Formats: sequence, structure tokens, C-alpha cells
Amino acid sequence: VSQVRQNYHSDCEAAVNRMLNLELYASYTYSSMYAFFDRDDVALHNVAEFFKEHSHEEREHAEKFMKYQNKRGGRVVLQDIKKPERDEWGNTLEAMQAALQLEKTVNQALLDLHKLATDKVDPHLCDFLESEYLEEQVKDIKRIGDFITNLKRLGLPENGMGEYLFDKHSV
Amino acid sequence: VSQVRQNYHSDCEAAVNRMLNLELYASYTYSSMYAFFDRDDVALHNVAEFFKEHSHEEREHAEKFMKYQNKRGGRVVLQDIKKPERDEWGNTLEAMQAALQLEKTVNQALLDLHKLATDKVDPHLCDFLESEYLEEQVKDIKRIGDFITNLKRLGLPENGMGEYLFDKHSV
Amino acid sequence: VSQVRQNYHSDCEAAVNRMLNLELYASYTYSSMYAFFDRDDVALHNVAEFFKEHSHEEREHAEKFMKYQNKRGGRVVLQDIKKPERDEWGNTLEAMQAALQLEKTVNQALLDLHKLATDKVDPHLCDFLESEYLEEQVKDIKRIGDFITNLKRLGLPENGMGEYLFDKHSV
Amino acid sequence: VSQVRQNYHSDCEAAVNRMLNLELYASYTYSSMYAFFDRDDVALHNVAEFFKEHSHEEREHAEKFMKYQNKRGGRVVLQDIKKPERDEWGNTLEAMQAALQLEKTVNQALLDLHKLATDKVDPHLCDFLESEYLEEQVKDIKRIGDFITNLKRLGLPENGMGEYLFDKHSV
Ligand SMILES: [Cl-]
Ligand SMILES: [Cl-]
Ligand SMILES: [Cl-]
Ligand SMILES: [Cl-]
Ligand SMILES: [Cl-]
Ligand SMILES: [Cl-]
Ligand SMILES: [Cl-]
Ligand SMILES: [Cl-]
Ligand SMILES: [Cl-]
Ligand SMILES: [Cl-]
Ligand SMILES: [Cl-]
Ligand SMILES: [Cl-]
Ligand SMILES: [Cl-]
Ligand SMILES: [Cl-]
Ligand SMILES: [Cl-]
Ligand SMILES: [Cl-]
Ligand SMILES: [Cl-]
Ligand SMILES: [Cl-]
Ligand SMILES: [Cl-]
Ligand SMILES: [Cl-]
Ligand SMILES: [Fe+2]
Ligand SMILES: [Fe+2]
Ligand SMILES: [Fe+2]
Ligand SMILES: [Fe+2]
Ligand SMILES: [Fe+2]
Ligand SMILES: [Fe+2]
Ligand SMILES: [Fe+2]
Ligand SMILES: [Fe+2]
Ligand SMILES: [Fe+2]
Ligand SMILES: [Fe+2]
Ligand SMILES: [Fe+2]
Ligand SMILES: [Fe+2]
Ligand SMILES: [Fe+2]
Ligand SMILES: [Fe+2]
Ligand SMILES: [Fe+2]
Ligand SMILES: [Fe+2]
Ligand SMILES: [Mg+2]
Ligand SMILES: [Mg+2]
Ligand SMILES: [Mg+2]
Ligand SMILES: [Mg+2]
Ligand SMILES: [Mg+2]
Ligand SMILES: [Mg+2]
Ligand SMILES: [Mg+2]
Ligand SMILES: [Mg+2]
Ligand SMILES: [Mg+2]
Ligand SMILES: [Mg+2]
Ligand SMILES: [Mg+2]
Ligand SMILES: [Mg+2]
Ligand SMILES: [Mg+2]
Ligand SMILES: [Mg+2]
Ligand SMILES: [Mg+2]
Ligand SMILES: [Mg+2]
Ligand SMILES: [Mg+2]
Ligand SMILES: [Mg+2]
Ligand SMILES: [Mg+2]
Ligand SMILES: [Mg+2]
Ligand SMILES: [Mg+2]
Ligand SMILES: [Mg+2]
Ligand SMILES: [Mg+2]
Repeated sequence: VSQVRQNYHSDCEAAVNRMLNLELYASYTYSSMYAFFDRDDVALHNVAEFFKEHSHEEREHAEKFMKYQNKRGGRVVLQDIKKPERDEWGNTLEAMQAALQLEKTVNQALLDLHKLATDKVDPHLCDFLESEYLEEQVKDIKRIGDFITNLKRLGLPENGMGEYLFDKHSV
Repeated sequence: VSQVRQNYHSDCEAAVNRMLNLELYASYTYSSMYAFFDRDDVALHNVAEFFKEHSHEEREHAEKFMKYQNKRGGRVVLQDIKKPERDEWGNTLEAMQAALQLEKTVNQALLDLHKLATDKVDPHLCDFLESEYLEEQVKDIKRIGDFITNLKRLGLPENGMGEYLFDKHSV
Repeated sequence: VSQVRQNYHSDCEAAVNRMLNLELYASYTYSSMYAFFDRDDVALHNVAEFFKEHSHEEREHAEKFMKYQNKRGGRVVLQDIKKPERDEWGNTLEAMQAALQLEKTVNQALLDLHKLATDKVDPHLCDFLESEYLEEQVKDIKRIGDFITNLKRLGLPENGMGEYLFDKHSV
Repeated sequence: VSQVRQNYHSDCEAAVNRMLNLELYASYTYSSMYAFFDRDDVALHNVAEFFKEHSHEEREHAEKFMKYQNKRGGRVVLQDIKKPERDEWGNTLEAMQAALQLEKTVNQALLDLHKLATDKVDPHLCDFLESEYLEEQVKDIKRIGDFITNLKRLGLPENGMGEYLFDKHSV
């Protein structure tokens, strides 16, 4: 019943709230990876900063959905932000593989939201996803995949020297 | 039969002309609101300037459709620009409510044009609407809705002090 | 068993993790208040930005605890970030009263952590709380209290004009 | 009997002199590490400079205690500065492990001095230690621990290439 609401389906409004939660979940997972690589017994500070940066960008992705919801006359509904799946992340390769999986999970949710927006004939929402989310996902997935290839090339997980070199030359 | 024409349906060409007319109609309505708020017995000059600005932007929306028509090899066909629905606009709240309705009418026509472009499999026209029109509409509808909420908060139409304060602090 | 760990009690390590969670909880509550005041039917954008800023600062408070934990050789353990207590915040006065209560809750947890640090004879942790947290809390509590006094002075919740004026002149 | 003396216990005065000596001892140990890494048969010049810098900072820590003693009306009493425990330091890993142990020894003495100051109800001395010494210690201990983790990762002591890489990329 919002005075601004036009062509905005209840299903899309709800899916936007769920997507917001997933962005926050991703932010929290990256913050966990940051803290892990900052441990004195891990100590890969450029890797830590990479994940800290990713955490910040996910928070921005979430805020943009909040703003979107209000612009369309939907109502932001928040849920708990679940803690990350792991408390420790093994090493740079394990963490990067988890990040790849996470970005693909986020991407799948965005693609699913686009399918819903398409089904409900909401071109504004489709454009929003295409212009603000989908290409960012493809770029990040590619960058993380490239990193994984290099970490394998460097002999991870066994090759500690390789891991050191990655932190010094790749991030 | 234009040498440049490719994948441009006659129905879309005609609908673009009708949309151009509606943009001009919106421009003219906003110019009327400008003149009303500039009256010596109304005298809300920041509100007047707000509507003058909106009138100018609608004229730009119209010109962009003219350019689009020619780019696709369609032919601009003009019709009369109908005078606005009212000669006087009551007060800032009444005018803002009319502006909201007008922007939603324009938005509906743009969404309908997008449906037609989709039906005729014209991705260039769909992209044009999404990239140049649809988000501008959502932004303006949100801004005007926010204004209406504040005008009600300020006690319009009865509260003259509230109306004065809005002109001095909101526009 | 961290090589860096010295004079850092397990109880303090655990309490630092709980404090980190509370900072994140506060951040999330402020983000909810931001989204509420950005609603088209609320539309107090300076109030919204005030709460957005507070949300960002709470996230920084959390990150500083993460860094602290690692510096002392403790281990960051994350838990779910609970959703805020309310989905809607009434008006500027209600939200400010909730913010005051929240800041006092955060302050009490910091004071309790200081008591624990004192009990465990950890002057580094005591200094950290005193130099980085306790004065920030006193300042914010005072600012929010001052706001509440002014909102009451302005006739909240009934006086919509008062609420408008606060958003334009106080934040 | 100094005219400036107020709330300064004889025990604290004596403990400040002992602490001054320990700072000088640490400076001398770091100067030894500098000279070792500057040897033509060791030749890790960035590691050498790291330890030279640490030596200079310990001398500054000592001078600040001298100034403190006089400010409180205590009297500086100097003792011999004992030569370092070793004449040669093995390699970067061995030296870093010795540095970690040294910084923890210095930290323990500072914490013990804080306990004494607390017992004698000397908040000025407590504040001095907290504001000028304790956080510097935590920072340096963390940095050295991080280095040790990386040196182990790089295969020290056996991996000469790892040792070379550390000197070129970590210090
Ligand atoms: Cl709708
Ligand atoms: Cl529609
Ligand atoms: Cl929902
Ligand atoms: Cl785990
Ligand atoms: Cl995942
Ligand atoms: Cl054609
Ligand atoms: Cl075609
Ligand atoms: Cl036509
Ligand atoms: Cl009329
Ligand atoms: Cl209309
Ligand atoms: Cl300990
Ligand atoms: Cl101790
Ligand atoms: Cl814990
Ligand atoms: Cl609620
Ligand atoms: Cl609370
Ligand atoms: Cl005395
Ligand atoms: Cl005294
Ligand atoms: Cl002495
Ligand atoms: Cl020796
Ligand atoms: Cl030692
Ligand atoms: Fe990312
Ligand atoms: Fe994201
Ligand atoms: Fe992401
Ligand atoms: Fe990215
Ligand atoms: Fe407009
Ligand atoms: Fe328009
Ligand atoms: Fe418009
Ligand atoms: Fe506009
Ligand atoms: Fe705050
Ligand atoms: Fe906080
Ligand atoms: Fe706070
Ligand atoms: Fe603050
Ligand atoms: Fe040092
Ligand atoms: Fe020192
Ligand atoms: Fe030191
Ligand atoms: Fe240092
Ligand atoms: Mg619904
Ligand atoms: Mg979910
Ligand atoms: Mg759970
Ligand atoms: Mg389609
Ligand atoms: Mg597009
Ligand atoms: Mg793009
Ligand atoms: Mg690349
Ligand atoms: Mg035709
Ligand atoms: Mg028409
Ligand atoms: Mg007529
Ligand atoms: Mg766009
Ligand atoms: Mg706005
Ligand atoms: Mg424990
Ligand atoms: Mg808690
Ligand atoms: Mg719950
Ligand atoms: Mg104290
Ligand atoms: Mg302070
Ligand atoms: Mg003040
Ligand atoms: Mg004496
Ligand atoms: Mg001694
Ligand atoms: Mg001797
Ligand atoms: Mg300090
Ligand atoms: Mg560091």
C-alpha cells in the first residue's frame, strides 16, 4: 500500500530481503577469513586485507538492496546473520576455494532473483541486477578462480614458500 | 523503408511517438505548476523552481525520444500537447500529489512500452528504456512520495507555517 | 598456546568474543533504523544518515576487537548476529530512546569487561577499553540524551512540525 | 626528599632504575643481532637494519625512563649493561625467536612494574606504563611472532632460499 509502489510484486520484495541477508552472510564470512589470516600463527597480511576488502564490498551490496527496497516501496525485513560455516580456514588455497563457492552461491541467488523479476515482468529490478550485481559477480568469480590456479601452481597446500610468495606478489 | 531500419517494429515506432507526446504533456503540466507557485497570492518560490526544473527535464525526456526515433529509422509524428488538467493547483500538497500521479502515469506508459518492445523482441529499445528512463522514474517517484509524507507531517493543507517551512528547508 | 600470548586470561578472550558480537548487534540495529527512516512513509533523511553513520562506527568497534584478539594471541570466535528487536521504529523519539538504551547496554558490557580485566590483572586490556571504548560511549550517550531532550521539547511524538524541524536543524 | 616528590614510593623508584637497565640490555642485544646479520658470511642486510632499528627504539625506551625518574623526583642509578647472551645468532629464525623471548621478558618486567605501581597506589606510574610501554610491547611481540610463523613457512633453518626471500620481502 506504499504511495510509491508500482509494478513491484510481493514475491520480489520478499526475495530482495532474502538476498540482502545473503549479502550480509557473505560479508560476515569474509570478515572471518580476514581474522584468520591476521592470526599470529597464520600471518598472511595481504591475504587478510584482501578478505577484509571483500567483506566491506559485501556490506555495500547489502546496503544497496536496502536502498532499493525503499525506492520501490517495499519494506526491509531483517533476519539473523548466520555465523560462517567454519571457524578456521586452513590456508590460502582452502580459503580461496571457499570464497569461490561463496561467490557462486551469491551469483546463483542473484540469477534466481532475476528469473523471478523476469517472471513478474519487472524490468526495473532486472536492470538493477544486471547493472549493479551480475557483472561484479562474474569479475570476482574470475579473479578468485585465477588465484586458485596460481595457488595450485605454487604447490599449495604443502608448499609454504609458494604460499608466502602468493601473499607477496598476487594480492 | 529507411536504410538504417533494422528490427524496429511499426508498433514500437508508433508507441515511441505516443510516449514523446506524454513527455511533452508532463513538461507542460509542470510548467503550469511553476506559474502557479510564482503567483503573488501563492508565493512559494523554491517550490515554483522545483516544478520549473521538472518541466525542463520532461522536455529533455521528449527530445531524447525524438533522437531515438531517428536513430532507429522511425519517423517522428507530433500531436497537440494537451493543456494541463487544472488551471490552479491548490497548494504544495495538492500539487505534489498531482506530480506523483503524473510520474506514475508516465512510468506506466514506459513499462507498457517495455512490454511492447519485449513482445516484438527489440532488445535495443528495452535497453534504452531501462538505461535512460525507468530508474529516473523510480527516483523521482520516491522523492515526490518523500515530499508528500513531509507535507502531511507539516500539517498541510491547513498549516500555513508548515507549508512555509517546507519551501525553506525541503526544496 | 599462541607464541605471542602473555598475561591473557581465557575468560578475557571469551568475553572479548562476546563483546565483538554485541558491537555487531548494535551495528545491525542501527542499520535497521537507517532503513526505517529512509522509508517513503517516514522520510527523515538526515535522521536516516545519522543512524547509518552510527551503524558504520559500530562495525569499526567490532573490527578493532577482532584485531585486539589476534594481537593478544586469542582466537576470534564468531556467533550469529541476532536481528534487531523491532522491525519498525515508530518515530525519531522512539528510535532515539532505543539508541540510548542500546548505547547504555553496550557501555555496561564494556564496563563489565573492564571489571573482568581488572580481576585478571590485565592492564593492557584495561587501557584498551579506557583509551578506545569508554569515552566514545560517554560521548555518544550524552549526544543521544541531548537529542531526546530536544525531541521532547519539540513536542514528539504528536508534533510533526517539531519532528521535521529536528531533522533539518539537529542532525 | 626532592621538592617535587609526591606519591612516589622508594620501591617504585628502584624498580624504575632496574627497568631502565633492562631496556639498555635489550638495546645492546639488538645491536649484537645487527652486527651479526651485517657479517660477510651472513649478509642479510634488511634483517640487520630491522635489528638496528629495534636497538635504537630500546635506547629511546631507556631515555624515557630516565626522564620519568627525574620528573617524579626519583634519582637515576645506573648499573653495568650486561653483554648479550650470545655472540652469534645462528640465522634469521633463531634471532627472531630470541627477539620474541626478549620482548616477552621486557613485557613481563613492565607488567611486574605495573603490579608494583598498583600496589603502591601510583596512578601516574600506571598511566605512564599503559600509555608509553604496554601497547608498544604487544605490537612488537605480535610482529615478531608473525615473522617467526613466516620463517617456519619458508622452511628455516634449512631453506636458504626461504631465508633470502624473507629478507627481500618481509623487512
Ligand atoms: Cl505494485
Ligand atoms: Cl506494469
Ligand atoms: Cl521478507
Ligand atoms: Cl572450523
Ligand atoms: Cl557456499
Ligand atoms: Cl525493421
Ligand atoms: Cl532480429
Ligand atoms: Cl505515430
Ligand atoms: Cl482548475
Ligand atoms: Cl496523471
Ligand atoms: Cl597467557
Ligand atoms: Cl603478569
Ligand atoms: Cl568464545
Ligand atoms: Cl516491530
Ligand atoms: Cl538495549
Ligand atoms: Cl613521595
Ligand atoms: Cl596519594
Ligand atoms: Cl636503584
Ligand atoms: Cl654464542
Ligand atoms: Cl630473554
Ligand atoms: Fe567480492
Ligand atoms: Fe555480494
Ligand atoms: Fe561477493
Ligand atoms: Fe569485487
Ligand atoms: Fe521529474
Ligand atoms: Fe519524463
Ligand atoms: Fe517525470
Ligand atoms: Fe528527476
Ligand atoms: Fe554510536
Ligand atoms: Fe560500539
Ligand atoms: Fe555505539
Ligand atoms: Fe559516536
Ligand atoms: Fe622492539
Ligand atoms: Fe623496550
Ligand atoms: Fe623491545
Ligand atoms: Fe617496535
Ligand atoms: Mg508481501
Ligand atoms: Mg538465505
Ligand atoms: Mg547456527
Ligand atoms: Mg524475456
Ligand atoms: Mg542494461
Ligand atoms: Mg554494467
Ligand atoms: Mg585479473
Ligand atoms: Mg508504421
Ligand atoms: Mg497520449
Ligand atoms: Mg481540451
Ligand atoms: Mg541505469
Ligand atoms: Mg531523498
Ligand atoms: Mg579459552
Ligand atoms: Mg551477547
Ligand atoms: Mg530470533
Ligand atoms: Mg587503571
Ligand atoms: Mg581517551
Ligand atoms: Mg553536543
Ligand atoms: Mg629509595
Ligand atoms: Mg635486571
Ligand atoms: Mg658476564
Ligand atoms: Mg595507548
Ligand atoms: Mg603486521
